[PDB]
Amino acid sequence: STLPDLAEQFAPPDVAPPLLIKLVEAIEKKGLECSTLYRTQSSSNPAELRQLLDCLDLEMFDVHVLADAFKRYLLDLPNPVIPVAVSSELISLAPEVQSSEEYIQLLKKLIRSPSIPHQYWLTLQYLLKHFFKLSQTSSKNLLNARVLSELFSPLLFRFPAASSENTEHLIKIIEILISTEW
Amino acid sequence: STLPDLAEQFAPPDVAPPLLIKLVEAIEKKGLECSTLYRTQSSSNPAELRQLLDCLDLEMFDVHVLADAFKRYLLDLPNPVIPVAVSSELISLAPEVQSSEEYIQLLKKLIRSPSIPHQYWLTLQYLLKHFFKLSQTSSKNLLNARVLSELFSPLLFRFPSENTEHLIKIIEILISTEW
Repeated sequence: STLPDLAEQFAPPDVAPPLLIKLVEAIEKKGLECSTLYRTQSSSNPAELRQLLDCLDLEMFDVHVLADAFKRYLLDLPNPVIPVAVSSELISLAPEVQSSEEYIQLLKKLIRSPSIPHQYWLTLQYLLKHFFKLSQTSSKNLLNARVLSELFSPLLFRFPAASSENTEHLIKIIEILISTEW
Repeated sequence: STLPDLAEQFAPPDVAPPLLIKLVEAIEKKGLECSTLYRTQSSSNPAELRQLLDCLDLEMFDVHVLADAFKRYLLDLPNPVIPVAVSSELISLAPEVQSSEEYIQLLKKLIRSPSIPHQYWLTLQYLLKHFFKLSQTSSKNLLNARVLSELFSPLLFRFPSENTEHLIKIIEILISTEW
């Protein structure tokens, strides 16, 4: 709620918000092989999770609380990781643009826009690297790139839009961007 | 011009872009009493000045080159220190609003908007503090708040006159009241 804009939480040469780095690193240390990571609700309500995003070493918390605070963080950003300026344009694309490569090309062009601080694209890259690392231990945590896209795309885009071949295309590019991180 | 956005050059808790801090501190050390500071074209062309901003100690440079790089920096920012949305609103209120105190109240409200990264207001505050320090030795450098406003308002607002006079007056007053 009081979470500052991504552009105010860090700046190059740093690669991601320091709070998001703590969350991701704690979650990867404690939950990389957890087969319900990001798929089960913890006991804590949003007000308790928000308390966590201010105050301690995060490795001290239950991994399912960290996973919920991670989702809480993405929801409480004043503007989503993928700004609506970008989402609005991607949703407007015609059926004749069928190439996932084209959607990805446009996402990168728009999000790298000078009207959008570089921090947004940097944060997304950091998240994609996290999702890719999780998908590499899928034999144990059961997380592939597509499931991760379906779980987190609504948090990254924060867009209420009726499910179309457009919304399916947003989910698909996130899927592709996770798979092709390395 | 590869100069990054103000919001990409630093973030809280830092108070201003590190490159702008280096420029300001060097200029204040070498030119605080210079009767022509910021009013003389130096020898260098824009490409040479950009080399200096795309990088070792700035005190090694001629003060008139530093002053030109300072202006070059403000000109090369992808977005001006005072965003165009803010300038556009202040200009459209020009005939109907005549009060200086109201314009100042509005500039602060608009630039502090949540849609505008905090770095812009922080940079403007840093610049105003520099301009005020210069005006304290105006008897020697001839830079008072009015002259400083006329020189730098077009760079801060990025406007090539008439509706502008209210903008210039805002900066003048903001320089004067740094306390």
